[PDB]
Amino acid sequence: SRGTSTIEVIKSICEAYTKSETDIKVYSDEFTFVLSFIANNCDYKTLLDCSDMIERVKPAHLLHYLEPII
Amino acid sequence: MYSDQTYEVIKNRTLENINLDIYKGEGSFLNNMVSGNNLELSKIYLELSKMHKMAFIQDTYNQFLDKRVNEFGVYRKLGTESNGEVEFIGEKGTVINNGTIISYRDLLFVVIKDVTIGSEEGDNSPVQALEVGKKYNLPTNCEFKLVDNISGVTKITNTRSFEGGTDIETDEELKERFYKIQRNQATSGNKAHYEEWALEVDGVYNVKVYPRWDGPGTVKVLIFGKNNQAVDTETIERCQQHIDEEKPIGPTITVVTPLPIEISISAVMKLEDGYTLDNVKESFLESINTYFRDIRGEIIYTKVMGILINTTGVHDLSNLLINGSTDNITINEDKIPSVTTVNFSE
Amino acid sequence: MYSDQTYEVIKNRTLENINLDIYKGEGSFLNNMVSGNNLELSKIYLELSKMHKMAFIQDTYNQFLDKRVNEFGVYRKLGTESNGEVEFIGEKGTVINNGTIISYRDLLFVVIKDVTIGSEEGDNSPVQALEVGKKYNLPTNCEFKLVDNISGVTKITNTRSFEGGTDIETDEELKERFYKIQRNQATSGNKAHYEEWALEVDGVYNVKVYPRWDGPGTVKVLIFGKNNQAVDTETIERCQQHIDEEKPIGPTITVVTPLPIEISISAVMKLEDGYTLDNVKESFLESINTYFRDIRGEIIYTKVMGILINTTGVHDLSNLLINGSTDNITINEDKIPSVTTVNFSE
Amino acid sequence: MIKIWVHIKNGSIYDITDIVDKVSWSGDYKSPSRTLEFSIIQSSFDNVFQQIDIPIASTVCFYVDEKELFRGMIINRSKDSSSNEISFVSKDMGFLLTQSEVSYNFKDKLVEDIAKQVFAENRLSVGIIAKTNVKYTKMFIGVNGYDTIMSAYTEASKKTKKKYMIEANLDKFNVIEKGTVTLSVMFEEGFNIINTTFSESMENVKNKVIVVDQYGSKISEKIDNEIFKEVNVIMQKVIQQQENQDVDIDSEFNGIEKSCSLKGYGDVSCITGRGVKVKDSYTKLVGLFYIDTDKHTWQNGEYQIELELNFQNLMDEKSAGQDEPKEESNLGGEDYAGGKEFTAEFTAYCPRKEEGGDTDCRKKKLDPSKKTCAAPMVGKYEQTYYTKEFLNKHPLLNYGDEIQVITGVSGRDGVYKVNDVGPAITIEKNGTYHIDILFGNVEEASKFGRRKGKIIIGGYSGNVSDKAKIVISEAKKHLGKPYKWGGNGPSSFDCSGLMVYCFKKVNVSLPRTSNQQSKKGKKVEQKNLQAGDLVFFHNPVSHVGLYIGNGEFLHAPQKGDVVKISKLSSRRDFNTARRVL
Amino acid sequence: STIFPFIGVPEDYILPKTEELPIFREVAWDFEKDEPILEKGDFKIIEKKEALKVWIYKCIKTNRYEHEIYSLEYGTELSELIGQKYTKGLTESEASRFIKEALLINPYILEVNVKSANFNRDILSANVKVSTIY
Repeated sequence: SRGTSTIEVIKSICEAYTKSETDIKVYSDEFTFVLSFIANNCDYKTLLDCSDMIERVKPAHLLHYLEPII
Repeated sequence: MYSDQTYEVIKNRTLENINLDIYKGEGSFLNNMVSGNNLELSKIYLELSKMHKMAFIQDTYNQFLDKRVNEFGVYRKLGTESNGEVEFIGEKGTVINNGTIISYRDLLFVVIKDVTIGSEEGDNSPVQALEVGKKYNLPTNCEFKLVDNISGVTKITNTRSFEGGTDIETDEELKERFYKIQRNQATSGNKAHYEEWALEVDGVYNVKVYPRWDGPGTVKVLIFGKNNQAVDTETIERCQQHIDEEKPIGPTITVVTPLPIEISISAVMKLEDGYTLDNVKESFLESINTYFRDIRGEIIYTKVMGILINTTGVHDLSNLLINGSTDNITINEDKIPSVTTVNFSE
Repeated sequence: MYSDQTYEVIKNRTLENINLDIYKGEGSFLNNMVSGNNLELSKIYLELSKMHKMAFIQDTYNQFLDKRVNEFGVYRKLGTESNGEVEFIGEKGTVINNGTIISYRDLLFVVIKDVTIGSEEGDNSPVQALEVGKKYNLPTNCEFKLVDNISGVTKITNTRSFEGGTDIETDEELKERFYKIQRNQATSGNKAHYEEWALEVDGVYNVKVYPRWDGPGTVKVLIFGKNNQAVDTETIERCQQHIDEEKPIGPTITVVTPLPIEISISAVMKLEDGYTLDNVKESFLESINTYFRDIRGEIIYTKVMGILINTTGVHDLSNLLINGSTDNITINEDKIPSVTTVNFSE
Repeated sequence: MIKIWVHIKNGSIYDITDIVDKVSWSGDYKSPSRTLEFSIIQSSFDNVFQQIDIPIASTVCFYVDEKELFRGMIINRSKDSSSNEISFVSKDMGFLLTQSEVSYNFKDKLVEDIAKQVFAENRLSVGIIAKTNVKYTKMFIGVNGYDTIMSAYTEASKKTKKKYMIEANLDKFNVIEKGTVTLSVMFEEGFNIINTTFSESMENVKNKVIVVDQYGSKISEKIDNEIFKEVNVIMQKVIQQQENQDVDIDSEFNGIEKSCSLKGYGDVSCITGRGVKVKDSYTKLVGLFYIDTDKHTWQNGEYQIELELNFQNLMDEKSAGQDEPKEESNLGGEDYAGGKEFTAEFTAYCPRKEEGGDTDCRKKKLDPSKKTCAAPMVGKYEQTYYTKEFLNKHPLLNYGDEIQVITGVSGRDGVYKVNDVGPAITIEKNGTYHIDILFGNVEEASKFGRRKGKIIIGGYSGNVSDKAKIVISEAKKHLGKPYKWGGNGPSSFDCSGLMVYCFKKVNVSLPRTSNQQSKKGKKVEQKNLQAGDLVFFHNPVSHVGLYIGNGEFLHAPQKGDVVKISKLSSRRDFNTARRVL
Repeated sequence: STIFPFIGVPEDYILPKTEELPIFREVAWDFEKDEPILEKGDFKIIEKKEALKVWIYKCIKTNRYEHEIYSLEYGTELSELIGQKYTKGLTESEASRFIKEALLINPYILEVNVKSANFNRDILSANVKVSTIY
């Protein structure tokens, strides 16, 4: 998380938590982005911790939604 | 210290520390027992020295370097194969399917699309290198050979040089890239940073950034070439990717280039002897092109008739009109006037 | 697991692992030999512990901190050299060229600009420190000497004190900077970054940032003046202009202030040795300020007595009152508690 | 392997080792430059033997075993028509110091700074300069740089009891003190000595010093008894002191001089300014000498050295002061004693929810890394044979007790804290203790199974030193007494007099003033503070405390206050700490 | 700032560590047909004693002073002996000397001996033993 914050940094954090490939889609008009990943082996507590990490890291004006694919 | 600690020294220290009444020298029972494990300790000291150089990132060899960089998130490049197009010569009607393997020297290449010799689509098929490496960048005029024999094919050769072959990133390159990335600090918010990244790219000498141009979360960037000229398409693309890899999440990005303006001129002038309309027209177009290159801001009418009168062959002129008027023409941003129509009447 | 193995444990284990009938005891051949070996044996475990502690750079300023920091990305300041200006008094018409060397005590200086004595450009020339350090920040009215004698120059004095000279960054400052960078969280446009931006501007003492207060693309910043009080309009304007100048492009930020609630605190309290009423009053002021900033709901009398008793220099207190009562007081909407009066007696 | 290379002005470089006939390398302690002499064969009669020419003032480099020892300029060149030889003489860079001639005015300057300024004025590169905190004041008019530096360092040597020299090594200039480096090689009669000549002389003896004022009138005199014992006669010396100098007499005395002239075999490490060892044949005693002059020669495939040695003292048999490596008796966990040893039986434990009991005495989840265990605790499980005699003979443990467990396994042995609660954990009639070892998984416990071993309980002292108790008790004995500056007595104490008295009561002599007290004993850190330590806070130590542990310490605060106990954290100004017990 | 009192610049006084001679490598040669040997569409490189064989063959085959490109020490003088310009003993001694001196200029070659020498008809036969660092 330290240093430059871009798309790939957030993807790296999300994969470091979810141990899987992550794809992000951005909504400029609605000020929203969604992270999609495969959660066939991901727990709820680790997902909550990842979301809290992202919220600490994410720019304040943006919305963040998670998309666990089962 | 670690280098000083050797079999002889540790053995002497061990023998001095042990307290018996027996004789301690070469060939003694106690000396025989003490030796044998001190040698292994001297061996162990060297690995103990080496472990620190193993651990760090300045000198990590290959796999430990990969692990330590993966900790931060950077990945070693896997390279790219070389891609090119060859020509097939032989019996007409012969069909070669995709997946066929061709070879030049010890290298191996694969055919991507089907080609029929003599077919109306042509006798050229793109070819991709099987492995990665710069050695796969074959030049022009390479005479290939089929790995698996196919009847009706006689000659395989390429008309354009193969390109795209790249090597795996060396340790020094990866370490330098990692240090470069980590040293830099970026706050992706302020507007001046967009101009900064746009200016970092090559071929740019001025940048303008437009906040809130196409609704919320939109940034438009106006890059310029040398002396406020229009940039090439490739420069626009490369700047686009640069700021894209340097931008945060959320704002959509568009980059454009200057768009020319149509300027039509007209005047009634008196010519000198030995000069025709074409000669004065060409000299005036040259001079006005230089002017339009050098002028910032709005156009100047009096400079226009000055550059017109100085044009050789003009004895007098009157009724000089620019775009239907004698007024100064304002030039907006990313706009460069061009001469469209010149109506000169003697 | 190196700390698990110690001298006694390994000595006992080795003496147990020998399956012999020889008696083991004090003043015995086998015992003495095993102890002599095991001392040098455990030295390696001690050195391994030191090696690991050196690897993670926790204490005693091991040389590998430089490499670990370079992994993280911090760098050491080389320092800044002192700049100054001197007046050359002497024969008119002399020329003091660039690079001229002037000396004060052991310190050495260099002239920057070609100055001619008695000319229209003045006799003053910039002077720079030839080495780094604060010792080159000279006070006013210092007499300088020319290392290489130039005819026609008599006096070299500075009309102002030299400035700009600082020593090289000490490893203490390096470690403190590394640790404070690690403690602080800064990211492009995140809430902590907004807190820092609001904290930069003078007149703001406490910051509250509310992402998405009016939907997407909106950030709310709440600033506080001294002692959790309302901020003035000029401070709000300066804070918002600074935020906008450092904010990203697209989000909208609004600055407001709350309505303070006057509270009165009275207590009879015995002070510890060496503490007067002023220090404990100030400490309780800061504590109650942070409580009022972190409180939600109603001011709880018991929490107030807890935050008062834990103040350093407090031994016992009695008849504590908030607004003359011990009852919880509701903090309504758009309202914040605020200390107006503090009454303490021993 | 010796190599010689020559650099010519145009840019050419030659290796002339195959032409050299003879080489000599030498130095002396009374000159700043070393010299090199060599010869080559060049014949004018024979065309075959004509060689290259080496003009004056070209650089010559000397290598031995791939190491550069000399670099200098060519100064003399000579050619004899009868002999087919050309001779060269070369000099070190050190002769550049004596060319400079500057006038200085030094007031209260460090000698190192004087040398640095002299080297900087006439631009020269400095390798390293010996450090000495002695200030000098002198006026130099028309004096060399070499003489200036030597005079300043002689004045420093009057205090440091040392000798200094100037050495130009390659392109660097150094100032070093003589004898700091002692060579590994020793000269013995039966091994590597060709000849020696020992001498003793009395000519330069001085045993009386007379001081005169500026006027020439005598003010004081002194006689040295130790030298006068050796020589019955009195040989006087006269020195003059000016107004602003107070001379020290004891430096001017000079004794009998003893020397040696040695020729033998050695290495290229034996050069002027180093210490060497020579063994006496008759008594088998070893003496230390300082090298004053040296000369190395290579000729006809043989290499010999000649040294002029000055005797310092006899090397003490074994160790003179007997320096022992000061180590603690125990690296960690010191003064563990009283540890009665009991035979034990070890059982494995797995944290399983279905079985229950995963909570400890305080109902907290068990951590395998804690190495906690289940041991019989007082009042949990009592059988019929747990008699008072038996309990006194086999004591039951308490919660949180630290016991040492030896299961016979690497990693499963160590100190175990009694925290886990286990059903049927008792002591057998014979006295075997059931100790349950905690495990983090089923497999480890299944592998461990049930084994027999030994445990130790109730062994601990946790003390520092016997004198510390006397120290602390005496310091408490002086609590509350009125303060007095400069008072050393039971009636009143100042800040430092308290510990002066207190450590004098345990035969520990300390400096009277606390500032000097900071400069005694091993350094102690704030985290390594124990009972009896001394704590220093302000940069001037106006008040020093005696640390008694627990974040408290005893001291005399100041005038108007009385001796009390203060909390260490309340003194934010902590600077250093020392231990003398 | 500080003067450099020696001839040249500090760069000229850095001496590279002296090491053993690098491994001797040379393009392969075909003695029967007098041609270089190509392998997989490129020159074939051999190592150690085979390369020494190529070098020795080439050195023996050339004449000493015939070619301008070579120095005065490269080549052999065995062509002066053809036709019995000297007696048999003088020719034998001179042939031994010529071969030894011609071969010894290579630093990779340590010693050369010419041992057997026999005159049969118009042919002179000899045995040559060469000792190298390998």
